[PDB]
Amino acid sequence: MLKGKVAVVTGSTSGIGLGIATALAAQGADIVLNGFGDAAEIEKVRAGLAAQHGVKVLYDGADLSKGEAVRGLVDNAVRQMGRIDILVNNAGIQHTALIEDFPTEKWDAILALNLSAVFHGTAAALPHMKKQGFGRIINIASAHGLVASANKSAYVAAKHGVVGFTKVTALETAGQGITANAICPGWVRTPLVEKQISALAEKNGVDQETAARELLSEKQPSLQFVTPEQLGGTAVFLASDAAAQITGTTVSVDGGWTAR
Amino acid sequence: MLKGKVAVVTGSTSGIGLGIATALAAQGADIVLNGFGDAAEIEKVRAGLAAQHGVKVLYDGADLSKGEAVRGLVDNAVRQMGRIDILVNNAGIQHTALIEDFPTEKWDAILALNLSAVFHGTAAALPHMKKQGFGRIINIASAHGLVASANKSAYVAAKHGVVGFTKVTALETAGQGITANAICPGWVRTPLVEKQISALAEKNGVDQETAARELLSEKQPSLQFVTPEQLGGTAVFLASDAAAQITGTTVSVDGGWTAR
Amino acid sequence: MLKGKVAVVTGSTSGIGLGIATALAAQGADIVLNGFGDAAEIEKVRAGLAAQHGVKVLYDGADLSKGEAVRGLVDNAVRQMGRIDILVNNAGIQHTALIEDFPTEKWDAILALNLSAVFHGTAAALPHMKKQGFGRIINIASAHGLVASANKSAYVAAKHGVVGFTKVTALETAGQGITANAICPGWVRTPLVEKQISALAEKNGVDQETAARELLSEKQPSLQFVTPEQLGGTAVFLASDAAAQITGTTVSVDGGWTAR
Amino acid sequence: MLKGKVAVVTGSTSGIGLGIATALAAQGADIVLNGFGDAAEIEKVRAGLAAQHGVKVLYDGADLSKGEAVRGLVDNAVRQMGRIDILVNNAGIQHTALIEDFPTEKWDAILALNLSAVFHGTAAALPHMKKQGFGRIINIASAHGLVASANKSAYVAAKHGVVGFTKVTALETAGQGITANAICPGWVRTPLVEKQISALAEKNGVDQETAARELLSEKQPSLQFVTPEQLGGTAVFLASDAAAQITGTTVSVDGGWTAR
Ligand SMILES: C[As](C)(=O)[O-]
Ligand SMILES: C[As](C)(=O)[O-]
Ligand SMILES: C[As](C)(=O)[O-]
Ligand SMILES: C[As](C)(=O)[O-]
Ligand SMILES: [Mg+2]
Ligand SMILES: [Mg+2]
Ligand SMILES: [Mg+2]
Ligand SMILES: [Mg+2]
Repeated sequence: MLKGKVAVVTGSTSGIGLGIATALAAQGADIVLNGFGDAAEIEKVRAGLAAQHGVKVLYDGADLSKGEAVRGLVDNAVRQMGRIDILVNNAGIQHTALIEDFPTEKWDAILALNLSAVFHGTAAALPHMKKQGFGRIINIASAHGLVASANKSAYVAAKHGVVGFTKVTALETAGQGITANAICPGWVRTPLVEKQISALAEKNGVDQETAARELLSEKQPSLQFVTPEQLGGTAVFLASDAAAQITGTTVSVDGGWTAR
Repeated sequence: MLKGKVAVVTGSTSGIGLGIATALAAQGADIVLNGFGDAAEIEKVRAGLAAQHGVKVLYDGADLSKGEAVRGLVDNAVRQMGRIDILVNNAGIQHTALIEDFPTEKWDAILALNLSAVFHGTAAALPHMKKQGFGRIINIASAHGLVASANKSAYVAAKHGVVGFTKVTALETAGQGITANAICPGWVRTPLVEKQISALAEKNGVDQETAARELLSEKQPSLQFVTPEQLGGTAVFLASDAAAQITGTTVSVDGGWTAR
Repeated sequence: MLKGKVAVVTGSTSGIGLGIATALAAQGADIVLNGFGDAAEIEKVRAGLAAQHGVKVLYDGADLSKGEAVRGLVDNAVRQMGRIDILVNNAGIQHTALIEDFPTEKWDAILALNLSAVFHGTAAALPHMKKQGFGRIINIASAHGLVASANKSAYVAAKHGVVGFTKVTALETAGQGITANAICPGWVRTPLVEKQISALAEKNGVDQETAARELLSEKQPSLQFVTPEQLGGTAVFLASDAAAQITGTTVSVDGGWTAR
Repeated sequence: MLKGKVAVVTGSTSGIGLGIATALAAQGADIVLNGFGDAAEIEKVRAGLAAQHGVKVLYDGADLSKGEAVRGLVDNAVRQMGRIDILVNNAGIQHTALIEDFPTEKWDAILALNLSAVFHGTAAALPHMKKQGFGRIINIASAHGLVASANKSAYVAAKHGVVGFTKVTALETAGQGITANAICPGWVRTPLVEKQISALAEKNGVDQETAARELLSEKQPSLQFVTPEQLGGTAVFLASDAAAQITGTTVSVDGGWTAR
């Protein structure tokens, strides 16, 4: 369990982020949610999580594209919750295009959220973790933080950056009760992905599930999607005492993506 | 939990292997112990484990250096336990010497036990796991399956082979409800390592714990040993449904060894 | 040889960059130099290289911290030289400090030059290379693009980013006569490093060379520095026809740094 | 150049090994050929090579599956050639089958030749290289020493072991004027692969070259084969002084195989 601990999860108002925040809450950890979205809908999620798991749940709409904002998200978390035991840097954005066609504005935005945001968040939380003698920095990178795909230069670059940053984080905190690791997910069945499937479903005129496997065939050997619940359970493990000596490494949850 | 599941662990009469069998048994899984040791003490361990966790526990002293013996271990486990959901290939041995001074006999022995045993055990288990629709093969490799250390050629080569063998195993079973991963431990405080600490403590004229940190300094940033309880906890995570899509990968538990 | 080909090397007015530019010029390749420095001194280097190797050598002081400037460097190279066969993205900057003490301004500058500069340069050259059916993008990353060191988060993050970006570059150009690889250097004996040695030379009161080995002991097993000439010879190899099917990978020149 | 140097290449009577021995011989190095084949044709190759490059060329048909035979190859090479500056461990064999269907005999044979041979050869060569103050051990591994493919367990495991063994070799020799690296080839158009292309071309009813691209599509992004001339060129680079500080690493020549 994680009773008495505080977890801050960026981009957790939905999808993967929400899956991890939910997994941590179920372990008895207080949660600070974050990300853009509908204020009303967001409150519903927050209150729903708080009630369902009997833990304190807050929401900070801090803009992760801004360094001061990310650092502020962490400070206020400590001010409201009293400490920050776990920091899950999850927020991510993407864009597909050949390198020579890749918009500089897109490249900069992707680096800012997927990479720089991890630095600012980590920089803000480290002092508190070193003081308390306990810390768990869980960066959600990607299979693309280990290998590449054509047309995703900025994302691949940013994610690799995260893995490298995770390693440094671990070395600077080694032995202080703090660990830093990066979960590298393969395909996850997001709403936009679902529309990508339906785009192939009506492209080949096959049922959704067949299209699903079609979409996974190229990169994911298992032909099965990774779920937010599994990624939550992975974050839960890394935050456990059994993962005390697991630091500066990656945990690939990709159905065999990086094995071949 | 793992209630209703059968886990076989090679080299589990003590240390790492024992820690793993215990963590699994603690989750409700029936256990099959194995490994060379003292018959009297082995029975005490076997009986104690069964009584402690209220699960069926057997012991098979099959000689892991013998291919047919490894397969026999698996075969008999199925016959006596009813199935084999989890296979933890843990047994290993080492020898230190320059390549040119490495006895061919030692080279052959390390490869047979540290690598070939994983193949024979995996081969015998796969038909059952594929038929059951469930399987978790967990190979206890080492940080030396990812990086190298001078004077440990046979061990590094064998462990590297284990990581590779693990990846193939995953690809051949992808999607069939079976996963295969390799846990890569760093320094563990075994009884033989303890003697190493004492020897160093004497040579340097410092306390046992100062020597421990000193011994760990070159390879393990944390300056803390990995424990059999931690590795057991890691195996428990990998055998869980949360790790259903974690396959063909490595999970480093090395206090930062491989981060730098 | 590389007669008739054009090479653009960023940050080549001195050190590693100049070593590579010199190595390429010696192969008969026209060169476009770049980087900040003394205008007069720079001209001396340019004219000296041109005369010594009988090839056309130009100098473009374009500021690599600016995206439009990097792209301009490449365009003008093509305008003046007639094409761009080889692009060596070398320019790098660093800063040592704990993550929580790392200045955002420093983090941003490091990412901008060491990572973003590679993207802009590559984006500008790709159209020309795809048109001509020949290309060699040689990114000078670092051992830190593969592993980490404490207190160098931004550099480690940027370099890892470069390796990931190099992989994408390769995949988007695979089979088009273009390859993209990243040379990952270990310790190189730079002027600032020389002062780091002399700082240890007078710190332990030992001769320079002893201090040199002292400085290399922790990360570089060979206890020998990598030279700009060796890095030049490595770039030369990757640009050769024999390296036609070497793409999307790294070439570690680190005296065993990443082997352990 | 490599004039005055002696290079021994296992499995060099044809294909990759031959391409490597030829590139080395082309640089002025004396050569020692080896490998099973037709005596008559082997002599034609041996004699031709010596005449073509004006260097001494011998042939030793030592059975690489025998440990003492491998060491004998090295021993005799020194006695007849005067020394051994370069050792290229190239010989290899394969077999495809599911793990549970993999013959133990095949598993043992692949490990003996693909992995143990590298150990025996390295062990016999090291004493001479350390005494000479010069040495270049080049192990021809494979992309399968870094990643995996289904149904190739023994090959992947053995090649992975070779990469690991290469790293240890480098660390044990670091600084002594000796380097040890592993070249990791992707698809090469061997005579047996040619038959594979024809078979596929027939089954798909397409021309030989269309089938070639089709066969390469799954693993090699470039859709182009790696050549023995390229691998020879790669070996020549690694044996050069420019690669003096390249040690304990892998050089992937796989058309992008390992980038994704
Ligand atoms: C494979 As990706 C999840 O990080 O979109
Ligand atoms: C570093 As170990 C526990 O594999 O000897
Ligand atoms: C090891 As570094 C050269 O890239 O300063
Ligand atoms: C992929 As290969 C040339 O090692 O068979
Ligand atoms: Mg609203
Ligand atoms: Mg007894
Ligand atoms: Mg001036
Ligand atoms: Mg004949």
